[PDB]
Amino acid sequence: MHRVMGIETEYGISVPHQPNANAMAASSQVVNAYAQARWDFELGLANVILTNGARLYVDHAHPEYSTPEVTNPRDAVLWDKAGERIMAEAARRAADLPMGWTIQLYKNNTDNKGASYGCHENYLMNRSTPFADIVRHLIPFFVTRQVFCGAGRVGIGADGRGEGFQLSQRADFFEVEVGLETTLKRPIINTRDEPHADPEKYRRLHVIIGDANMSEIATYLKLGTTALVLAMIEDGFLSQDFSVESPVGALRAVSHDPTLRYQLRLHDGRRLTAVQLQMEYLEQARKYVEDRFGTDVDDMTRDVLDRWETTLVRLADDPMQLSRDLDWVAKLSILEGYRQRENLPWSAHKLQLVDLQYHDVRPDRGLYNRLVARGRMNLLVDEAAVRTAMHEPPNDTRAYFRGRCLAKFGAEIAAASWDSVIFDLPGRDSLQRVPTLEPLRGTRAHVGDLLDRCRSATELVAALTGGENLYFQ
Amino acid sequence: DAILDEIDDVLEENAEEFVRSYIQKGGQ
Ligand SMILES: Nc1ncnc2c1ncn2[C@@H]1O[C@H](COP(=O)(O)OP(=O)(O)CP(=O)(O)O)[C@@H](O)[C@H]1O
Ligand SMILES: [Mg+2]
Ligand SMILES: [Mg+2]
Ligand SMILES: [Mg+2]
Ligand SMILES: [Mg+2]
Repeated sequence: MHRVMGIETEYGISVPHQPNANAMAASSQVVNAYAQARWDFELGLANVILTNGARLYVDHAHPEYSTPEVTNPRDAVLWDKAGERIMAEAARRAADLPMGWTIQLYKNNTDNKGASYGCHENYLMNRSTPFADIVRHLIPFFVTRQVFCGAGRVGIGADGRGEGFQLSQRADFFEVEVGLETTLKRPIINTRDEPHADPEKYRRLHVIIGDANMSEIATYLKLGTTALVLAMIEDGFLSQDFSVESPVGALRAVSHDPTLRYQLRLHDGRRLTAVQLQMEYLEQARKYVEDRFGTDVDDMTRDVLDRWETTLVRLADDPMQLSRDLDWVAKLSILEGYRQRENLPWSAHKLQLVDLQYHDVRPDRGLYNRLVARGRMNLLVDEAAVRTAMHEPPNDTRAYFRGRCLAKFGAEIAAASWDSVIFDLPGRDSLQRVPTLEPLRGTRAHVGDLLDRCRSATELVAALTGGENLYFQ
Repeated sequence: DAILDEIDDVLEENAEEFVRSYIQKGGQ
């Protein structure tokens, strides 16, 4: 599988029993107590680039982590999970600042009281792909992918006043089909196109509808299945019309029926459950890969297709058999356990606590993390690789150059962004901006040996001068 | 159930107070 992608995750943040803390100060403490280079904006809040190529910054009232650019869904999982470890460590380091605040961080999307915050997916696409096709084919996919993507939520309605359990935290906050908004009146398809790359070649698709996932299987399926659907859209492969009546109403109705029986009404007359509509996308993705690649299909594409199909078959048979793989199922398994053990209504405060603490980043207190510790969740990557990904960038995108420069020449990096690194060299009145405009250049194959041989940032900038259209574009 | 005992061991104290106090600013 090969498509440039990344995940940005806004974390919930709590500072109990500090009546004079505010979310902005607490979020700044998290970012500043971890780290590094400043973000190149060309207030300016706490806002840094890490040696793994990631962004760590304050986005209004939340600390946010953005993965380096990666090329496949396994690597997206790996560097996204590294973000959870970075957040947990940053909060631990903040406790040692003079202020002494105990800061709790949650990889979720709502306070169950009407506020939502985002876990965004980003995908690089051909600029030539007509946007009407992106909209028409992605809306029904996004309405239904929560059957395996959802993180689960206790409470129905944006304000949480309705009693019950639903598949997704985000669904109640989406109100329109297409638009620019990310904080209110949220659209199923967000239309911002800011690729940090050559806009004559590339569109960046900015997806905002997904829940943050703890489960690595869920994150893998979310990014990997979406990437397969994007490949079909780019190639004009989908001849069917999957459009549904009232897609915003359908998104919420699908979320509000965890029995998975609610039927969408397609414009072509069909009545399909969300699982059934997902199986239609899966069948097309299988035909597409067979038609295009035949035996040239790579193992990861094969693995995504197999896990997608297996998950959908098990969801239609008995969703509770997926309690080791999907967040909403694992969470529901705990929730129903307490409901049976203690005869609790869906309005019980203990059930709200389980819903939130599932996403706590602490290894010793977060409920997902306790499930992993007791061997009750399937993993996709191993912890040693996650730890390495906290500090080292992917090898096959421009994040390699960005992260390796920061590790080796950190003192002489004035700032960095997705599309440049700014050097401050000893004895120069001017900053040296090295553009990194192509996401698939600046990789280890391009600059790795050069970086190895260079002993100072002055030597590197010298070796790169006039070679921009070789190493980076 | 065994895992429900492990969850019981780590749940936040004062569950109602904790849930009512979990109030977030809107994000994206
Ligand atoms: N050409 C590109 N194609 C696909 N993904 C890219 C990309 N360039 C960067 N990304 C990824 O997109 C995400 C961008 O992070 P960032 O935090 O800047 O997003 P954003 O612009 O949506 C935040 P804001 O709304 O505040 O501006 C990262 O995860 C990054 O790896
Ligand atoms: Mg962001
Ligand atoms: Mg943000
Ligand atoms: Mg974003
Ligand atoms: Mg931006």
